[PDB]
Amino acid sequence: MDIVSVALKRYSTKAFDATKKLTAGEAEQLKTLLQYSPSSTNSQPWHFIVASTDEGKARVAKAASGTYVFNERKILDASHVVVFCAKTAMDDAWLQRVVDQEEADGRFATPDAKAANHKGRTFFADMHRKELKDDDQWMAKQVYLNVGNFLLGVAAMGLDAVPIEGVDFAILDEEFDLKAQGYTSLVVVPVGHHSAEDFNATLPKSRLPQSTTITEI
Amino acid sequence: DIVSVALKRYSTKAFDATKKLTAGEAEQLKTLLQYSPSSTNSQPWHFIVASTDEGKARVAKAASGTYVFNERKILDASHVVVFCAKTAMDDAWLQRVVDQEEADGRFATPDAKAANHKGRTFFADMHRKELKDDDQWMAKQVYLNVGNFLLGVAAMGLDAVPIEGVDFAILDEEFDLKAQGYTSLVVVPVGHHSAEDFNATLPKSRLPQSTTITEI
Ligand SMILES: Cc1cc2nc3c(=O)[nH]c(=O)nc-3n(C[C@H](O)[C@H](O)[C@H](O)COP(=O)(O)O)c2cc1C
Ligand SMILES: Cc1cc2nc3c(=O)[nH]c(=O)nc-3n(C[C@H](O)[C@H](O)[C@H](O)COP(=O)(O)O)c2cc1C
Repeated sequence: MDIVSVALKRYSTKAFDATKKLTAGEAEQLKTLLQYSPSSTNSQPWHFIVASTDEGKARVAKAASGTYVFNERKILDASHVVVFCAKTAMDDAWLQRVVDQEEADGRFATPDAKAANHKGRTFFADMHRKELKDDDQWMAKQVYLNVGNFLLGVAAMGLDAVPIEGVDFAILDEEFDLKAQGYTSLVVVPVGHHSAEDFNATLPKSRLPQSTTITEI
Repeated sequence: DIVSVALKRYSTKAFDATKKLTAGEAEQLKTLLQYSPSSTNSQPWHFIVASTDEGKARVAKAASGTYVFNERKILDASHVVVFCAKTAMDDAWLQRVVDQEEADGRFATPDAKAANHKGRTFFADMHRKELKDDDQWMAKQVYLNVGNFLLGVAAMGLDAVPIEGVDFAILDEEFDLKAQGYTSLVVVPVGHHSAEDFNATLPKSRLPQSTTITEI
């Protein structure tokens, strides 16, 4: 697969064609990509809101009013809009949920194997939630890893997307009652097909030279 | 078929030290690191790419104490990437990014460049002046790069594993990162898994979508 060509062709969509929708199969693949991203210890400390109705997208778009109005149209016009959310705390129940799911999927040959996995994950989680008091940051980082996986994955599907931090995430959290549910919103990714007006699709891609960013040893 | 790639890649537990990347694959690895997106194209990152035994040994110093279980992966993989974030978003870096965008022909006019610079500075100021979280903001962009990278190398047919289980203070000291304005965050060995790594064969486990996805 020519993934480098995918990486060089994908770009941050500036306008979506509001008439072009994902197929049913594409929508399923989108959710599979969200689900199957890796994460530290397979902790999966995340929730996703996938908005595909006009009202659902309008609820997300409420967070882009005023200061962030330049991002509001992207949210309204795309086919499917993903709100990436992190857990606000790594609680005991979630750690148990993850390891129980690994058992349900047949990853452990014995109780001892499950216990070793649980102990190892709990060690890392405790380092963050007890020692460093940064489990919120640790989990948010895993969500961003998922975003990076997602942007390349949808590009490889032939879909356009744009990662969006330019919204009011406090408004978004309130609109979707996220804090009470144990989550906080971090990134919005509209997905679809760019419009004929979006000339960012052809503008040269710009990055700092490797002589600046890469040291080879 | 990127979904098949996503379902086949896995966290490699042991690498075959005899299986090196080709020269072309090594170039593609660096292209993937360079061309990841980031908020405002801020690219707030540096990468150490170790491909010699001496270079991998420097990285492996961090896989000590509790983290010895990750030492072999770092030594045995063909190429090992240390992902680093800037620790502060300074004016000079913002100017460097926008000057590079001009050099690449993204702006029709000085006015267009000025608008781009103003918009990026607005976001940077929100983090570095208002929220005082620019370090966290930049680290998040590095993790986005990691996620792009893991899927990209998988699509190239390469094995990899993201590693947080090392002592990043040792890694920072070894590479003098803090005084240069950087901190190391993730180590990703890349290569081909050992035939003895049966984690390649075990079922992939994730929470059901009924738990993690709300459709609206
Ligand atoms: C986390 C993140 C947030 C971003 N926020 C926005 C945004 O709010 N609106 C927007 O139009 N583009 C946004 N961008 C797109 C970036 O400007 C873009 O990724 C960068 O300029 C690199 O160019 P490319 O994505 O076209 O390769 C965001 C990108 C990332 C990764
Ligand atoms: C940021 C990050 C850090 C990780 N740390 C380690 C590590 O130190 N050592 C390791 O063997 N695996 C590590 N893992 C691998 C995870 O356990 C793995 O991604 C998770 O179990 C999901 O399964 P999969 O990657 O096989 O699909 C890490 C993964 C991520 C994303």
